[PDB]
Amino acid sequence: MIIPVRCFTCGKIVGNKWEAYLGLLQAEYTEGDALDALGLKRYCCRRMLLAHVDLIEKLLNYAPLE
Amino acid sequence: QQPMIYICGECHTENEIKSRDPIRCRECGYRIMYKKRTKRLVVFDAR
Amino acid sequence: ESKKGFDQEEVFEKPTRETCQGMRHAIYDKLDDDGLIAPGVRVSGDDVIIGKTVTLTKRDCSTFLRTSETGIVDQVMVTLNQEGYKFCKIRVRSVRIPQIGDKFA
Amino acid sequence: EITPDLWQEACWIVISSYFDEKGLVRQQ
Amino acid sequence: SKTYQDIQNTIKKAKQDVIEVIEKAHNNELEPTPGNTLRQTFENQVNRI
Amino acid sequence: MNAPPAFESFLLFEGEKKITINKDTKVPNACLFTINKEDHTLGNIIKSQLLKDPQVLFAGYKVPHPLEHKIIIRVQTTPDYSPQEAFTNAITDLISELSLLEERFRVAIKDKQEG
Amino acid sequence: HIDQLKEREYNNYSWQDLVASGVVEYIDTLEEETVMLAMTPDDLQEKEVAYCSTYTHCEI
Amino acid sequence: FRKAPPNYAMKKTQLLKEKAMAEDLGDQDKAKQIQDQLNELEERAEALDRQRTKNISAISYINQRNREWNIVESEKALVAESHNMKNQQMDPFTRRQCK
Amino acid sequence: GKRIPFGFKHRTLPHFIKDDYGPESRGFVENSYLAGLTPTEFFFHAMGGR
Amino acid sequence: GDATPFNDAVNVQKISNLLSDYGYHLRGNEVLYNGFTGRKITSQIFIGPTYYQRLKHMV
Amino acid sequence: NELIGQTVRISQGPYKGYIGVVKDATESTARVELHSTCQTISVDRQRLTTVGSRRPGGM
Amino acid sequence: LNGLTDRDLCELNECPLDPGGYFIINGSEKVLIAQEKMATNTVYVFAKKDSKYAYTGEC
Amino acid sequence: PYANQPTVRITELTDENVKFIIENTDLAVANSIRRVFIAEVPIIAIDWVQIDANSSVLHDEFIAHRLGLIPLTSDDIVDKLQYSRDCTCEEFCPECSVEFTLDVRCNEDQTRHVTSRDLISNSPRVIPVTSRQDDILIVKLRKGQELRLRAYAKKGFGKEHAKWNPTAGVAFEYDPDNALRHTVYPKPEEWPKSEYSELDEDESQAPYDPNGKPERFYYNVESCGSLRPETIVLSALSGLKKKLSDLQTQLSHEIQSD
Ligand SMILES: [Zn+2]
Ligand SMILES: [Zn+2]
Ligand SMILES: [Zn+2]
Repeated sequence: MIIPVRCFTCGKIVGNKWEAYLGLLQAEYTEGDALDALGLKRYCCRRMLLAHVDLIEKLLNYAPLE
Repeated sequence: QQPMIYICGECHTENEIKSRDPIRCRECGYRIMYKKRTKRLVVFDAR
Repeated sequence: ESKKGFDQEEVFEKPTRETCQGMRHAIYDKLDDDGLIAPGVRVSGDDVIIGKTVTLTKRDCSTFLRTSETGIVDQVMVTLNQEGYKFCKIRVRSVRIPQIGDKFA
Repeated sequence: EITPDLWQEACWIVISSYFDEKGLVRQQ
Repeated sequence: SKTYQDIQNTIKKAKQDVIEVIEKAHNNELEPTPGNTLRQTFENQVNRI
Repeated sequence: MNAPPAFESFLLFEGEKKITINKDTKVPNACLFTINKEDHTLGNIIKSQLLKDPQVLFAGYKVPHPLEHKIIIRVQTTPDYSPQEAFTNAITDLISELSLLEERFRVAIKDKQEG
Repeated sequence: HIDQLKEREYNNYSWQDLVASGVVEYIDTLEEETVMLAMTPDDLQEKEVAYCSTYTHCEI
Repeated sequence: FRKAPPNYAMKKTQLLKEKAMAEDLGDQDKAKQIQDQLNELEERAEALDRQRTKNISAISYINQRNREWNIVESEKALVAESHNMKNQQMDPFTRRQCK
Repeated sequence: GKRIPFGFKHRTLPHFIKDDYGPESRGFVENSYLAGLTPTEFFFHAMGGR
Repeated sequence: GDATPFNDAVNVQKISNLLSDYGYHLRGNEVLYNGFTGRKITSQIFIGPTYYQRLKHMV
Repeated sequence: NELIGQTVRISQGPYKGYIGVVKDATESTARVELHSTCQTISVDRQRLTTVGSRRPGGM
Repeated sequence: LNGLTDRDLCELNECPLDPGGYFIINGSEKVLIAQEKMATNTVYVFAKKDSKYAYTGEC
Repeated sequence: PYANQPTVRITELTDENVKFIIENTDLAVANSIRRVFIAEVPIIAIDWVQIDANSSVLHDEFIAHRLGLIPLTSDDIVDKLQYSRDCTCEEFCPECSVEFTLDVRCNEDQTRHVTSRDLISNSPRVIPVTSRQDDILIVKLRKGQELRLRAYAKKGFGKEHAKWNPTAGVAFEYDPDNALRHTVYPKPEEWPKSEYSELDEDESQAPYDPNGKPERFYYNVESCGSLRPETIVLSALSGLKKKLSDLQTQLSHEIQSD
């Protein structure tokens, strides 16, 4: 739903990389070259950002007010 | 002297409902409406 | 809540160890004077959720949490049903860490 | 002109167009 | 990868053996086993192969 | 609901002893130390340190159940050496070695940092 | 059709044009008993020792 | 004295305005309803883009382009398949050849 | 106990041709689970596994 | 990755050749160490990412 | 009894700083249902301190 | 909820991924399961051996 | 019968990881340090969250959980605080805790990224890792939703909860060429070379070396931000040495009292 704070396996903070990683993919980087420009080497940490599906963007569409 | 305040569905306006009242919003007219959070102590273990 | 008969009627009400005759060993002050527990309130098994009385003085007829269920009250909604009776749905949430015995496929 | 061995990319375009047009519960 | 070759050869010899049983029966030379019809002796030769 | 609280792996209850020596009766000069609220971190360094002692004839450790936080260390020595002092000397020098490893790691840091 | 169909949702070309243009067909089970169906299109409609050479449909 | 598009009555008013336009056989009420409905649709779509102006707008642009680069990466892989057609030997795959 | 039966008219699937007794046309799976099964024999393997 | 069923382009020699370009054993095995003693396990263990589910039958 | 049904806060020992509502109290101990975890522990009655939950100004 | 765009499914508190296809009857979603039967209007010659009949042309 | 004289050699030191080599030690001592890096190294982490208003789309416990996993720079504090269960106070102290505070309301029209910039601490030194690179997203609020809470950070280690685990990943390794044959390859050439392999590209594994023990354990300790990667080490050595000294005191009491 929202990017986990840490990689489940490793312990490494991946919570601050979802916006940076969606911005690099918007730029032109391929998805494997975005993941190490962010500094994610182990493939344990790399599936946090590849596999993440962001649902909170859909849950924010249901405004309580306005 | 607390009147049991509800929040409308479609309006999001607090209404005062005492007993023996119709549940309807004081505006726009809405039959579904929800209750407010508690005032007690909510303490979690960030765990 | 309903009109059970001429002499019988249900109503959302905190029962009291004074008038409500049938009455449980429970904590009724967890629910507020509307007779409905409020969101954010920790509950447990056989805590009173919806206080309800039916007149005979008054019997207790309230609904309780399922034994060993243990959540936090998530949201409470109040409305009317086709018959125009007050009708509420409470939902209770319960966080489940994966302990042992849990099935994974 | 025909479509050859470039065909897995083309077998799935007609599948995607089918599922845009008809959902999954169209038979109901 | 030598085993793969050994296996592919066995399987091709087998698909070939059943083709000849099919030819024989298609030209009426598969004589029935004494105790079975034709479609049972045929199916038996095939399942043996 | 039957989950034990997580501080139960390191916090000692009221009445529990940290460590508990029991003379073993099958062989002469053998003891069993039972450490509470410990695991393979402390049980493995002591055993490997005791196997360096030439006067130690047996050393081992087990964890009887992993849901329970207790290890047993069985030491057997030669008759001129009690296992009480084998276990003590296996800690004194394990400490001296960890303290020396700390001094050396510290000077190697301050030489790596600008050096 | 592949190219027009790749540019759908940019104009308005869709599955109904593939059906109307006479490219795909809805065959069903009592009629499926007299089709001669190929499983993939290249590979079953190429040229070898013949398996059938009279295919009438092909699977998507 | 309270306006009807404030705030959450927007969609319900949209369907009810369509119902009020459809219930009428008079063209004047239908045209007044069509104008009111187009104005309400534009106001609501503007309010909706302004709230989605940030951080949802940013992920729409990335998804729109990720499927775009998949339709690009697919065709380039297909051309790579067509070019690597020199010799296909290796074992671990089989296939039927009947009659 | 038999081979895959002629469920359509004289053939086992619509891909094969009428009166085909060969091994592939009646259920003989000739791949392994490591190579994977062809589409027809995925189906016959399921008919068997049912 | 793509795991459509009947696909002719994917097989295990092809996946294995890719895996060995990222510096792993081509068959997915790795050399694990014991977590309790630290010593290597003499068999190489087959580790990699698989998608698990969590079924609703909690205890 | 006296404190049954009141919100307390465990103020010593391993559960320090943990909030719950007392379910059953005796002269010595009490059963607190903890607010975060899904559990009812039995704590000593002197490790507790009442916190209460009230509103003023009632006008 | 028909032909209705995606902002409006969300303004009515709904999901645009809902397929549809079910009824609400007293606030329960109910599905109608499709029932098969025999084709009508068609002649089928069977053979029950567990009776007095060699053949039977149902229709 | 005595101790060994290990030697250390830092090969790489950055502010995110340390690579060192330890020589002349037993495998048990070298692996037990590895475990002390992961569990028993104290660190500060939010552990008490009182939620005053939460109207986000996330839970109440989803916020508190995501707040416990935010790493806070513990670096010289963490050795001055006390554990909460040992502070002789009632309801947290500046001497056993650090107080945080988040108050966010989305009033604008765009969505709000509640990040860890919003967590305001009361000590200037224990802050979330923002000092000198985005911030750990906590929620995203819409127009009108909010979050007020206050939270408390106390001291702990990774044996209670993983939130108090100071490392990203510890990469222990010894004997890169299979010289001891502690692992036995069925086909030793399908195996890639270690990073540390003093072996040519000709041969596959070192020839078997019958009498020989492990030494030269290669480590690569990577921090998560909370402690500096050479303070994780200097603290694991002291934390282990302190477990042992405590065991020895309790032992001498058990011996003299028998
Ligand atoms: Zn990781
Ligand atoms: Zn109303
Ligand atoms: Zn204190």
